[PDB]
Amino acid sequence: MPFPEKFFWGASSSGFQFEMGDPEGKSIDPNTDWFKWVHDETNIRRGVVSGDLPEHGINYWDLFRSDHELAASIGMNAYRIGIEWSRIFPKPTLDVRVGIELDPEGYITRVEVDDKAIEELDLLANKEAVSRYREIILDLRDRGLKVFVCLNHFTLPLWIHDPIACRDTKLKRGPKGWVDKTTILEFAKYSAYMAWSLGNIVDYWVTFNEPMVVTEAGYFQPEVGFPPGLRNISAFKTACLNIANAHVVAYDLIKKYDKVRADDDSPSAAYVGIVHNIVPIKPYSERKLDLKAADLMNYIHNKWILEFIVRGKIDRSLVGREKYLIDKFKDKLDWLGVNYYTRIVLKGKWVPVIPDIVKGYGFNCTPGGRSLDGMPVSDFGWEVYPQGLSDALDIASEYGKPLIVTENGIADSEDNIRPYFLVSHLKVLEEYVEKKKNVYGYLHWALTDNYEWAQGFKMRFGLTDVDLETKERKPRESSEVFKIIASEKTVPEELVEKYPKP
Amino acid sequence: PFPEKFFWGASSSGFQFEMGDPEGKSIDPNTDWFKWVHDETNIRRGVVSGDLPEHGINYWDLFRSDHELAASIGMNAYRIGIEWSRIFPKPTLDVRVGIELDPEGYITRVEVDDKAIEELDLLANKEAVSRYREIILDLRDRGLKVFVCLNHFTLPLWIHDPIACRDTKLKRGPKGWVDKTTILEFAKYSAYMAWSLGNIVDYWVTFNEPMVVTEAGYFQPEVGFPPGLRNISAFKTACLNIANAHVVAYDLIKKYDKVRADDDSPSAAYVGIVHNIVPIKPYSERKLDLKAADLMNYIHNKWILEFIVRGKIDRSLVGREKYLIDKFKDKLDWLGVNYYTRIVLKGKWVVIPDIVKGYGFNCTPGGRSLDGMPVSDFGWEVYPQGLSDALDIASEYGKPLIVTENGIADSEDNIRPYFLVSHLKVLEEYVEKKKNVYGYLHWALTDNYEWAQGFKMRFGLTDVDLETKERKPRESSEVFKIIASEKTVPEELVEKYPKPIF
Ligand SMILES: [Mg+2]
Ligand SMILES: [Mg+2]
Repeated sequence: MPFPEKFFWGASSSGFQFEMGDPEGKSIDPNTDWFKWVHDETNIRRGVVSGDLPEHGINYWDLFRSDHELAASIGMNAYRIGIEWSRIFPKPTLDVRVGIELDPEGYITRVEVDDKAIEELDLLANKEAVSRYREIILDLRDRGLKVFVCLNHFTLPLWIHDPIACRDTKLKRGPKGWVDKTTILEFAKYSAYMAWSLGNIVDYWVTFNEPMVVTEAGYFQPEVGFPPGLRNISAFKTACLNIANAHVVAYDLIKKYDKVRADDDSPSAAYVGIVHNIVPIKPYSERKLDLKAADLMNYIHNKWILEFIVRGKIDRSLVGREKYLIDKFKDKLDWLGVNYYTRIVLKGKWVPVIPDIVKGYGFNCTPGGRSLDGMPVSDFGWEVYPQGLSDALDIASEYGKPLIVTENGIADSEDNIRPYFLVSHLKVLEEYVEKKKNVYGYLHWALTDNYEWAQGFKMRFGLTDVDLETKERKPRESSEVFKIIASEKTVPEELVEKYPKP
Repeated sequence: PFPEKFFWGASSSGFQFEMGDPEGKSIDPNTDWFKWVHDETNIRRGVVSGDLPEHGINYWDLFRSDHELAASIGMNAYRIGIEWSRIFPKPTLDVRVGIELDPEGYITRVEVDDKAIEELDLLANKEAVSRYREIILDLRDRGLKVFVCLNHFTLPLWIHDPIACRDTKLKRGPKGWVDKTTILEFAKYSAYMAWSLGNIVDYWVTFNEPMVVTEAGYFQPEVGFPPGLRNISAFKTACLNIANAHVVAYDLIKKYDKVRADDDSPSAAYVGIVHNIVPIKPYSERKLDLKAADLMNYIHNKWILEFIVRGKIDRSLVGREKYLIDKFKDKLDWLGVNYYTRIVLKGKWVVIPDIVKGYGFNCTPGGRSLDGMPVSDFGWEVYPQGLSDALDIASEYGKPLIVTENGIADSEDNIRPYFLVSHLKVLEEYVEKKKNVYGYLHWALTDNYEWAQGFKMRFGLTDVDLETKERKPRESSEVFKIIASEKTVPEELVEKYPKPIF
């Protein structure tokens, strides 16, 4: 019943949301699509982005040793960080020539990064950024935290994706990001170089964080405020295929250039997974329309990418009307990272059918209010639905890979829901681990407040409050709730009594 | 007796009346006040009541039966508020507009032209516009002269984040009336509403109690208003900006409302302002008490009328400066007078006011004042003679007067009948001797959400049951019916309702 002794307890972070913020300004990375996106005049006036700027952030780039000690002090034994591609290669790697292999239908089944390609990439990489990430990773290991390294977390180098150019011309001029197959080739070089660089201190790799968010938000949901903020159906399907293609070739390249077991316990020297945000879809009724909309949305967001990278089954229509198998894409995943925040309740609409989305549940509730199921609601308007964690893991379990909960958290700047959020969700997780025994860790989002993308700093996810002026960390009560659960390896009934539904 | 076309009616606001729908499809979460009353810190510290506007009386869906109720008791006029946040839930800052700036920094022109209206129409929530159009049309169908208030305290969250302002002491926003851009955006909103509603609306009100917004916002935190700061610098700036916003809105309403909905209206756009006038009684005839009463009367009652009637600007708010802008003179067609009670004060040397307890707004709720008068549930002294004194202060500026608010928090309805009879016989005497008051709007028709106090303060002539939303008229609604329908206070009624012995 208690969580197994080796169960991972930690937090997740990303480069763009954490790193910048130093007082002297020396650590600013202006060379991402997201950096240019949040500084865009038009985006700011329109309310597409918050107007907050990442360069005023919490300064994880220089303060990482303090945050790591904070994480250890509350019983964390694991931690995920993101590497900013734009930091390693501020200037294009397009001139390193590299052998490639193409499937009949056009997919890249192989990017031949050899010794000479590594040498040329070593001459283009920012040695300063590499050594800092090494110092970051080594500080985790020194404090006894197992390191998870994510290679891409939304942001792309500006020479890979200029979102203002893509938006203004509707993808006539670029660089076009994941719409362009060239991005697959460069991401493959970047992945190979990082595995060669850090393979001796990293065993748990992640290629992409929420790749389906990058594509949906970038090309089919402009309301969410992501670059390039278009609604182009063919560009959405192309980016999905390309980013899924990129994972496969990076998976093989990481396996080639990471042959060192940093930890003797690691299941292999290069244990490569993907972080995927799973949303349990709940049909509003058992009517045809509602059931058909739920099935379709579950297929596109939850299942489509996993059929690609685990089964090798490609559906270029994104709606389940086509199946094309590439044997070389089969079983290209070692473990799966499950991000869960809340569910979606949907209706089906006659059009063929299209999701409607019912309000009062899931992602569409009254901020600070109560959902129609009697659950508290975050500052983001998100329903606290702890049972959905079990639903999300059941969907993930279909693909037969070991699971880790890589993100789970709440926007709550005053911390009056987060303790119950931790107690209720970890109760569900504890029973799930004993029952199904295929989940091996819990990574909370996050240790500290950070820059919540298009929402800026006004969404506070941290177990620790951060004063943006002084960069001072002030742990919240929920950090103690986390400490108790992680240290005692169980959810004590005391915590269940003390933190009921607020 | 009152003249034949004397206005008998009531006033209301969007935030205090609209929400309540059980589903509830009408929830407007995008105001500073919505986030303000849902704030757990405010609720925990007693800043706000803990009651939520989503559980209110649902005037948004039930307006037809409330208007029939109003006409049922002899009303011929009704003031409603438009929620800016409902019309423009997303920022309008990218709708570019030419502006003119006085050398002292005041915005003298906001060039809302036809192109600006078209772009604003692309952003407006057409569902909200049509509902307000329905509410106004239903009022006309019952012989109720419509008064439309453009702003009644609440602001869009993209205009004012009161938590960010409070937490950061105005270092992070958006900052509402502290920021001059609010004037520009309010000007665009006023121009759009005149364009869209001008053929059905002739009596316009820019702001309801603007000095209450700034005073309670930036110099009186115990009132419980957002952002709950005390900051005289911000108090001055907000006073100047909201007065600036009235003048430009006045000019743009008259530009885009060229249609006389009623052929006997004074003009196509009769633009007024609703100002709460507090008769200030010095405690004694000493210099200290007289100097403090003069200052208090100047800052609260007179300062903003010096701004928008005479175009005289006082940057200090204490009578130390004098700046004339001819572009600002006579920017007012009529003056709505809100009167609730007086203030008795002393002067203390620091000369600032020292409010004498037992009179006016500072009595023990449900008790007796030191002048022997009944006291509302709010702790407000019932002082009907102050109505004549408040209209005297109003009369100095040479504009037609309408009593736009007058009422009492009295859930048991044991004082309201005397309150009604006594205030209105004072008003009747004033009307025949001064002949410059043309209406009486009671606050309010039904119980509503009384801001920081929630539903505890019941001002309605009609009680409301929040479980079923059922309206239950009080005895005092019959008193109002008799007085309004007979166009005089029958001496029978003065006998029935004398000043109670407690
Ligand atoms: Mg390794
Ligand atoms: Mg008109």
